[PDB]
Amino acid sequence: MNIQALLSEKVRQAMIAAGAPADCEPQVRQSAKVQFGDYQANGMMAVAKKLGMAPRQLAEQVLTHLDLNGIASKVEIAGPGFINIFLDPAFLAEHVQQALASDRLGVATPEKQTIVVDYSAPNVAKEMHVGHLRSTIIGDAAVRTLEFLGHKVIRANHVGDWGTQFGMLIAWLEKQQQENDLEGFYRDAKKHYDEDEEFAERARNYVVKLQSGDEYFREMWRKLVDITMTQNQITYDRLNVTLTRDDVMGESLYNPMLPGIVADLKAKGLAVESEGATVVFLDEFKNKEGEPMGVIILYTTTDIACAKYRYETLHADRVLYYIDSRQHQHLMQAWAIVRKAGYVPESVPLEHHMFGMMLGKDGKPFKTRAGGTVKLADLLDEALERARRLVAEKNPDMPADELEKLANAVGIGAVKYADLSKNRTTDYIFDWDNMLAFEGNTAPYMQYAYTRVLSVFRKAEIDEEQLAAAPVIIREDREAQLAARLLQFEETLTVVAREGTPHVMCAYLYDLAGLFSGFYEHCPILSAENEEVRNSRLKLAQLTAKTLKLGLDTLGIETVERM
Amino acid sequence: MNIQALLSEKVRQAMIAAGAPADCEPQVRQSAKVQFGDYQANGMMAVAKKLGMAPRQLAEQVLTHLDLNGIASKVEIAGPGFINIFLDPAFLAEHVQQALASDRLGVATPEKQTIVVDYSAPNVAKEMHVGHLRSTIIGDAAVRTLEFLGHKVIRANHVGDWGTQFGMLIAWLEKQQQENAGEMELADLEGFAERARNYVVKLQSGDEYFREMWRKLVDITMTQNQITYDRLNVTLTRDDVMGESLYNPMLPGIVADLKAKGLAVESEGATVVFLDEPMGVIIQKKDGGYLYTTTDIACAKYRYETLHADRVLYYIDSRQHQHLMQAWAIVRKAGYVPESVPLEHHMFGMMLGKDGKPFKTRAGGTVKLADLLDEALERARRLVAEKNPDMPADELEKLANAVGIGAVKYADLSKNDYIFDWDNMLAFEGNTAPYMQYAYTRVLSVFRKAEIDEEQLAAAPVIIREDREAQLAARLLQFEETLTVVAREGTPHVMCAYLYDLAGLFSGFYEHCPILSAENEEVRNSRLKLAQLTAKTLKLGLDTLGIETVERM
RNA sequence: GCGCUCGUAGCUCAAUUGGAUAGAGCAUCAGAAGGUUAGGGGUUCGAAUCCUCUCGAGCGCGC
RNA sequence: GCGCUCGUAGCUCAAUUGGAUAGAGCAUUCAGAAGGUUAGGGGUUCGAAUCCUCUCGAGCGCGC
Repeated sequence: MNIQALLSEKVRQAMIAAGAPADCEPQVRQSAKVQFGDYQANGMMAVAKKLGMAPRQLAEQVLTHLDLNGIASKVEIAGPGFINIFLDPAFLAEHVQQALASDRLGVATPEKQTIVVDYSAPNVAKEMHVGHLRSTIIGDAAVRTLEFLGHKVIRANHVGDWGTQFGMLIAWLEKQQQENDLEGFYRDAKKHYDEDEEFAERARNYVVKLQSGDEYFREMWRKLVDITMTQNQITYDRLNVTLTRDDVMGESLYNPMLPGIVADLKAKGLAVESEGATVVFLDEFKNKEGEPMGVIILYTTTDIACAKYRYETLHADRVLYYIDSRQHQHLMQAWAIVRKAGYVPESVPLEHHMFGMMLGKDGKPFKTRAGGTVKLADLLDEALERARRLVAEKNPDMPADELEKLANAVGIGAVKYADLSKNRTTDYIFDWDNMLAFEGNTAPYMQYAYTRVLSVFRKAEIDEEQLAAAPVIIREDREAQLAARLLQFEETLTVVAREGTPHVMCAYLYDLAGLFSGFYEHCPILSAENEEVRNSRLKLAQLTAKTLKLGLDTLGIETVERM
Repeated sequence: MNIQALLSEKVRQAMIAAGAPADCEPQVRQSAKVQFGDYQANGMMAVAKKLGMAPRQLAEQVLTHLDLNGIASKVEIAGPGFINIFLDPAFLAEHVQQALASDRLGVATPEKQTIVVDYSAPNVAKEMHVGHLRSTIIGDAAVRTLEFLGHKVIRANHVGDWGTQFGMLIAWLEKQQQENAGEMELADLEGFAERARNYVVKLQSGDEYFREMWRKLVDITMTQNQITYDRLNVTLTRDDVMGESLYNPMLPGIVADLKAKGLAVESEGATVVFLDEPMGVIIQKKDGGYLYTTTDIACAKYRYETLHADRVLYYIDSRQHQHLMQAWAIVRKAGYVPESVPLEHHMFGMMLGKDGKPFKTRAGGTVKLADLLDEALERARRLVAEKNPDMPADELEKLANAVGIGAVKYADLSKNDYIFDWDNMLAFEGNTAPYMQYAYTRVLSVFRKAEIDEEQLAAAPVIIREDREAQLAARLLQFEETLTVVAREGTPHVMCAYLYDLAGLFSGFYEHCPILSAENEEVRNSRLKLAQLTAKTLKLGLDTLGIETVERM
């Protein structure tokens, strides 16, 4: 149920009937304060200028043809001409009911698109670092959200499985095999190819045979790759990320394309051998002219083939990119090249969602106390430990068999539900005291809140198959608030899918919880004057439980049934 | 079924028919080779010397009266005079059959008693170092084994909750300026005078509030230790904590009544008892400084006196063997704890890495037990997600937990100084927890695919006609003997070796002696029944060790 | 030197993309307090949001 | 200086506590083979890795 889009039309299909142009835009948002009802129409003022009249007069000129009967119970004008809509109880207590009768809670299925999500993107022959945790989590949240809506999501893991370093890598592997897993690999082999070593010409030659390709050096490649991706699939499985091995499309598939991509870029008149390198000129920035590359004898030419392959072979209607902030240039530049070359059209967006670096409670890069890179596994280990200590001092002397299970949900959930709360792209603070707490917008609070709600719909007799025969009658203004927000689940979902931002979902869920936690300490679902309301508020509570569950599911957050 | 004890009496009260005296020992053990039958009787020789005559005449001089028909089917003599008993393929089948009918697999419940087990024993204000892992695992294994036998086991966690160290401790907890009152994050000891010091003169007496501030950082330590126990799957609780604090107000009268018996004498400046093994035994320094021995002695008394002990097992370090037998000689030459209640001391050395170097980190620090369990879990994850990758996530933490921590336990449970090596423990080859865990898996498989319902499988014969069947069936029944040795000697390593031997016997019995659809129904169910007992035996056996058992791998 | 992303309560984060009196959670003396949205100027009915400067933080291409 | 625990196949560990030809697992995918003066001498007895004694070497406890 997308009430916004509903009122969006009935106001648009109005307005016109009060003198308005075709390209018309009502601005139907959710009211800030509760003074302004459940929804606002802001589109007046802006329109009330292109015709040069008066906003507070164009206002009720629309209400004359605006018939929100059976929908709203109170429509009034306020301020410089806002149209405030106070939803009618009987309208809410009809879609609150419709959501219950559906396994998708009334959420409608959009036009079945085909989207490609680019997330995680770890490196080869290196233990996965914590600087990739953000990309992996948010990307998976996007995928889950899109998948629930019904689209066809192609998970894309752009693994750095190619580069110069493989000469330094494979040679070490070839040598490290003469003694007998990856922990001091990339680190030790680096100590050779600089100071000090003699047969690095062995390594610098070992790479030039990989581009040519013969199974021997091809095995030493895949062998080195498959081990890294096996270590990482473990990390994913621990992290509850939906990624898989057959979701890997790294810097290998987008490599034999490099010739006939700049050649075709030259065979279309767009490249000049400036400075000594193939370059392609664009025009939308500074006081002279900037310039990307392609060759010289790069991290911009690969993405072009990438963004092309998504469209031409994978039939991507849309393609999301969850990548570090320090890559916005290299993408936008290399994407503007695809916009003025016609590889991928216009109906196919190339979205880029960004984020900064991991920092601690001190503005410095997130590192260990030794002063170095933090392994993601080592982070998850402490997450589970700190969670155990958390659950212990509140629920001690309890079956260990169901503590690790609960500590898993709390700890691993907190690690995820911490990027799913921030939307910035200018670095971020990692603080255990913020994420692992029963207070605030934290996963444990949501997880506890969900158990709380669920308990109410448990201690009562009223079985499952006759409860939904007694209807919902909303008579009080806290039930109306709750029921409204409950129905705004589709809106939030559509915003997440559109903007690629899961923080909205979490903000909603946090906001959704607070309503219940206020609807509870005032409106006794427990026991009231009659059965008519007892069952009604149960269903009203029953919905949020299903809603909180489904919401947390789209984020990839475990939900324990009991705390 | 303790077949050993059976033949041990069926021979002693049969060696009597040879003039052999009362104080007699038939000394019958399990055979060394399969060609020496299932059991040997060794007690001939020494008795033949005792009464002058020749052994291999005294040998069959006994067989004349030895009536073992039914119980045996082939008693013969070899060597200098060994009586070699070969069990009868009907005596075994009868007991293999009845072992199934019990939930204890026939293991008789012995003379019910009250045993106290002293294990683990960590310190407060300190994250549990790895040096206490050995004591914890083995001790718990003993507790589980004894408890299965029906005894009343008292878990005793001798926590170092007392000492001079609480000076720098409490006078640093009062330095709680992070936030308000409360503590969760440890690492206090490595963190940090006359500003303190006098704090301990307040507490050591009968303090009012410093003891209230003492009964909390002990609580905060033993709270995280319970987490580690929970992770390790150890039956220890907080209720089982009986630290040095208990054995401290007892120290006056103990050193006092040790004077009102004429055993201790003031020497050098101290208070010293003399023993027969000489330097004296200091039980109070010149400064009134009590020792470990002074706490070790009050401890042994409290066990018998208030706890009604019949036996007290001490699973602690080997570095304290001197400081323990001495105090245990003082309890026995002063009439505190009697003679019928043993004070056993099971021991183990320091913990080393695969190079004889004391078990340190990669930087040379003392490994924290929590960090060890984390690595065990991780290396288990890699181990499992390789045999069968692309497999879920739940059945990957469920396994890696069992495989990981089980390997950690089933590695101290097979030794008695030692070397920790991930290569030796986390492998499906050899006497390791994974192999045992996978061995249990494969056994249950042959019991799974079958069509015969368990409830009707009961009323079915167990005919035994082949030597491999007899080999297995005999070994199965020897479950009680193994338990009896573990409970007695306090060594869980025997239970492992048996379990490892048993698992290997089934494997040989498997790909050799068909169960999966054979010549006739009379055989199929019989071997399925043989396969059912070993499954239960391996399960029940691994349970006494404290080893998790998954159902599929 | 050019160029990217930014600057919001003491801290960690919001603000439905230009809407009404900038909101939550810790912290500080259930409600309370906490703000010239780094700062000036400008664009219009209306700005934390957009345009131009200054200062400042983080990171990419530069001789 | 006295005293404690020990020394087994190239590594990690067994040997029913005084019993028969000292046994497995790694190492040199399943089968097989090979691997030893039980640190070493002496002694106790029908019989010793086990017990007694000295020597050598490892670890750790109170010395002085």
